[PDB]
Amino acid sequence: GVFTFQDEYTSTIAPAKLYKALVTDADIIIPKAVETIQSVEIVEGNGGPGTIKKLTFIEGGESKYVLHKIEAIDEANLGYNYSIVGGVGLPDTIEKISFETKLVEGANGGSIGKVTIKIETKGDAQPNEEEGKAAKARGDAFFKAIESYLSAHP
Ligand SMILES: O=C(Nc1ccccc1)Nc1ccccc1
Ligand SMILES: O=C(Nc1ccccc1)Nc1ccccc1
Ligand SMILES: O=C(Nc1ccccc1)Nc1ccccc1
Ligand SMILES: O=C(Nc1ccccc1)Nc1ccccc1
Ligand code: NA
Ligand code: NA
Repeated sequence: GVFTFQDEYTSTIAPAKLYKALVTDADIIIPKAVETIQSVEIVEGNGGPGTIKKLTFIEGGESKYVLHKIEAIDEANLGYNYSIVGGVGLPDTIEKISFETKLVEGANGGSIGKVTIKIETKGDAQPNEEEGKAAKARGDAFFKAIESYLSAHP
């Protein structure tokens, strides 16, 4: 069975610019903007659906990574769907996790990043409350880091 979550992230950057930083130019901007992320490798595909990116980052002294597979990409509508097909975002505890994301206009010309998360867990375990909280904080940090970078580097 499926566990579904909906979260919202806010940025002062305009949706079309954010989208371009986090999708179109992600493999350049993410590592430059986010001090905790060291690299983005494209391992498969051509930036469309099917594309797999490897993001490597630091957390707790540890170098970790995640594999991001692009599920759908609707640039016209500022949409981008992905799943974690490996690394540390797909632990032994999680069978499948995907994200459906949309960037929409927020307050004062900024953005709201709308994220729908679907999770399937291994065994009868529900998604880990603690790790969900940690993941939201990491998400916030990330979007904020992107925002600081793009505020200074338009
Ligand atoms: O790549 C990421 N996001 C994104 C957002 C909008 C459009 C396309 C992609 N996010 C990401 C967030 C945290 C860790 C790793 C990746
Ligand atoms: O924080 C996130 N923001 C975001 C960015 C672009 C488009 C939509 C949302 N996503 C996120 C979700 C889960 C884990 C990590 C990052
Ligand atoms: O575990 C979660 N996210 C994650 C994303 C990328 C890498 C590592 C972890 N999210 C989560 C979302 C809702 C409830 C609980 C957890
Ligand atoms: O880990 C962080 N971002 C990230 C990058 C790729 C995949 C998942 C998350 N940020 C971070 C935030 C606070 C403390 C440590 C790291
Ligand atoms: Na970096
Ligand atoms: Na389960």
